[PDB]
Amino acid sequence: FVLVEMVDTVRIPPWQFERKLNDSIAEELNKKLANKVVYNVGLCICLFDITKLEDAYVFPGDGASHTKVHFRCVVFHPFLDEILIGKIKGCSPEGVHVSLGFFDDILIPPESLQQPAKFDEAEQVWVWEYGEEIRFRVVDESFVDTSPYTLVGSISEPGLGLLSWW
Amino acid sequence: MEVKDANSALLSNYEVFQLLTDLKEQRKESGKNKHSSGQQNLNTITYETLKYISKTPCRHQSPEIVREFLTALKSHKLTKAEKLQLLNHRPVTAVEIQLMVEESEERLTEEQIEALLHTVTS
Amino acid sequence: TEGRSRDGGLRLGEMERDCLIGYGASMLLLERLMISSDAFEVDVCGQCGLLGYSGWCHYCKSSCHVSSLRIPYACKLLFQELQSMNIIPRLKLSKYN
Amino acid sequence: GVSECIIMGIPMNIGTGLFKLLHKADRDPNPPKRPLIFD
Amino acid sequence: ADFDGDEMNLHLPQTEEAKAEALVLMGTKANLVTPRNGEPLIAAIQDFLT
Amino acid sequence: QGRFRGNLSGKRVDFSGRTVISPDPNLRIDEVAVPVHVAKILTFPEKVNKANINFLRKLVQNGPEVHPGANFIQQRHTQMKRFLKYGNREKMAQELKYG
Amino acid sequence: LILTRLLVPPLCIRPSVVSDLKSGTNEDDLTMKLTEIIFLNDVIKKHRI
Amino acid sequence: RITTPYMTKYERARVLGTRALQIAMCAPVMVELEGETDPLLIAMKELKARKIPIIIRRYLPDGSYEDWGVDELIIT
Amino acid sequence: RCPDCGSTELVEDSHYSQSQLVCSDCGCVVTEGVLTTTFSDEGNLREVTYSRSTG
Amino acid sequence: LPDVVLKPPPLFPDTDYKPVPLKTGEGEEYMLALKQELRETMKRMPYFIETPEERQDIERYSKRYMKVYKEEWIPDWRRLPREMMP
Amino acid sequence: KEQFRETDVAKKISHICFGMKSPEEMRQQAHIQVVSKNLYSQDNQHAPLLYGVLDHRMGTSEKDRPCETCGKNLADCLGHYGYIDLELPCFHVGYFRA
Ligand SMILES: [Mg+2]
Ligand SMILES: [Zn+2]
Ligand SMILES: [Zn+2]
Ligand SMILES: [Zn+2]
Repeated sequence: FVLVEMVDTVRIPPWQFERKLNDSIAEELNKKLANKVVYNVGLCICLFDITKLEDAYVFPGDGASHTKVHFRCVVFHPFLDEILIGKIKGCSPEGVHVSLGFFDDILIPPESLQQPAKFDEAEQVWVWEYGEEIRFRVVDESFVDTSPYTLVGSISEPGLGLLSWW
Repeated sequence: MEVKDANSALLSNYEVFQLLTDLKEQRKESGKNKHSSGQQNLNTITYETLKYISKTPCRHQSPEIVREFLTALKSHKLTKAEKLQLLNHRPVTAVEIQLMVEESEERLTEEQIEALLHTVTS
Repeated sequence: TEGRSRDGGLRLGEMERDCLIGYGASMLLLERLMISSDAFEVDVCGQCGLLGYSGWCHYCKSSCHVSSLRIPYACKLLFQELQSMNIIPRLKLSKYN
Repeated sequence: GVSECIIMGIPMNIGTGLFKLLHKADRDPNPPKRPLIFD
Repeated sequence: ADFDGDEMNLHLPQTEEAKAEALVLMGTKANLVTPRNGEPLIAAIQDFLT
Repeated sequence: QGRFRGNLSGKRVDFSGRTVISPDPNLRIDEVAVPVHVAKILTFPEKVNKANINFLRKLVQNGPEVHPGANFIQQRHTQMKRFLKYGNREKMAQELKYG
Repeated sequence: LILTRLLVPPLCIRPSVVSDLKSGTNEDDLTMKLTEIIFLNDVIKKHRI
Repeated sequence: RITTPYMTKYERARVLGTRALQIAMCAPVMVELEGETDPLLIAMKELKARKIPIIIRRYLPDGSYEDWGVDELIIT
Repeated sequence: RCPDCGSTELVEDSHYSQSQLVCSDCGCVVTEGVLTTTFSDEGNLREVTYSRSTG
Repeated sequence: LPDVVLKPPPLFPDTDYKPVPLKTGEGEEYMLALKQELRETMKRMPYFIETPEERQDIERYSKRYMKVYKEEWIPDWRRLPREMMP
Repeated sequence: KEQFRETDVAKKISHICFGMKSPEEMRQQAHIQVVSKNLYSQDNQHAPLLYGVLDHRMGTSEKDRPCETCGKNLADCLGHYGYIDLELPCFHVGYFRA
């Protein structure tokens, strides 16, 4: 979770003029930045606040109200060393499928660093004994449109001990 | 649609929880039919993130407690990431600070851990 | 088209454009000569300044800088003919603000 | 110029297009910012 | 015009802004005088002067 | 007849007519008489709002045959036009949404 | 400034009319000029060979 | 404050056109129209009543600007 | 056919100098406007046959 | 008359002449090895200025352990004009 | 889950920068190479040839035959250019004096 400064040109139709301008701007920014991943930024959650809001122009075309709004919004982007607590939403032979609680099913931990008893035989077996912890390692983003996802990240689970659960 | 700074200021989970609660109450007090039907992903992401934060011990927090915790940890020369993780996780056990918290070498000193536990539990 | 037997429309000649300019009606002239006559939406790439298709630039093999733009169809025909004459018009787009 | 505005299909700078219009909407410039507790 | 068989054109705008600009700037009551010398052109004519 | 003079500076448009003139002193100086036949061809796009809804309803109910009326209806959600000469015009008038 | 490739324009600039009334078509002069240019290129290549 | 306080005909035409385009798109009315099915008539009534929520942004050639309200300007 | 109801009773009828496809049941059009060549270009365009254009 | 072609010519037409093999000997191999050594030792040279990294995520105690250290040559400011001093 | 991309921007053209294209840029912009001086086939359907003039990969000009590059009709097809190689270079008359 981190704040991101953005500058957006929001278009409000004329039938929303009776509403307050700031409230409608916040609603439009939330509707435009909900469950979406900005490249090299991360998955945005919602709008945090609006810092600068300049004059509202009206163009000779559509005729709506165009406002350039400077705002700060919260996004989910670790700092390459953040510790998280997720739940195992599946498991593949090449790696377990852990998902943050109802947040995003995109965490794919590679099983190549635990103690030498690592294997997944497709029977949802996590690991042989001697709330699941997660150590983000690197971020990675990709595009979608290439003809006329985008966030997975690598997850580490070192020899943390885990006296509560093996 | 360009961004100015993706790492402007790090914030803990308490600010996110407060923002989610405020947005939820403003939504339930100003619910619109067409605005909701236009994009329903907003309600879903807000509700699920609020539920995830509720599953965490992030509750029972206040800005005064966060300020006191920050002032207490400022005397321990720790970095911003360590105190951020300690605030977001609220470790009740010492082993969470011993092994899970990074930069453990030359930082634990086997004596400061008790003070860290007493501060995080207060 | 031109003729009445060909189901043609009237022609706002150069003198009509001069009169509309003298009156100062910019929106009326825009509606007559652009909106109601040969309005079209083309795709222009913001990197090389060339014309694309279906939101894709074959020149740069990318589609991130391609944006839609309203234009008279005669202007697009002129741009294509000039590109055929090795006179390449490079359009540098920008926000309306 | 006016000729390029007519050719490209944009409103000309002369006439009614010399100035711009603003909407007198109910707003508040520089709204109060949420204070940051962690920073 | 002289009503001797001359054909005239009639256009209908397809925009409210264009309609308003035509009614205001090109209004008949607002263009009763020519900008050349200010002399009024829309005035009485034959069978009205007599 | 080039592109600049024949297709850029001066070009042909639609929604226009050409007819012979005739005198009529019983009309104001800012008014002009339009034949019924040409009036049924040249159409104006009016947007459905809270003010002229009951007027556009009657215009649609009249149909393209009666002079006061309309010819096409473009929905707000979908841009598929609907011709008023076919189909039940009463249902179309009763299902006139804003926009 | 010295051309080695010729940019043949799209079909939007060169309209093609299907005249089914006779055994023929209708193509603009640019198509004929490009055909003659390609024919001259082929003739030059044949003479070079 | 240095320009002419009178509202020109071009500004009048543009303001009326913008107001008619807005009202045609289900904009709120502030003059309590009485059976006016034409948006331009409603725009003219709002202009005569001086209730149009539009502020003209006159730009100087060098780059400076100034805001003038419709109710602040003088109409003819 | 009709996009909403699926009726395939689309009839070609000439409007006021306009050609379009419309269904007789719901009066909804599926394709309006037609592109035709002008005689101004017809006299300029030259003829090409299949044999000469094949070799 | 020239015949008509249905497919465009190949993007890389074949040629019956092949490039002459390179010269052999101890000299060419020594020059190759020395050029490789220069490539390897010239990137670590202080004259090889790399792109300055920016936008650090966080500060950590291991920074001093991962701090890149490299000696920097001191340019002779007597010969160089004054406009290049930091 | 989903990547944030802008749908449409109110882009306004600022200025037109005229210039010229190198022979490599002509190949890069064009889609297919026109090498055959002929345009039509030998059958009886009256269809055009491939890799020649009037090919439908460089746009369309008939209401029944759509473009092959982009799957759109005539009203939606913007057109595509082609490049033709010359054995010997020629002076460009428009720039000849220059
Ligand atoms: Mg006469
Ligand atoms: Zn490009
Ligand atoms: Zn139907
Ligand atoms: Zn095409």
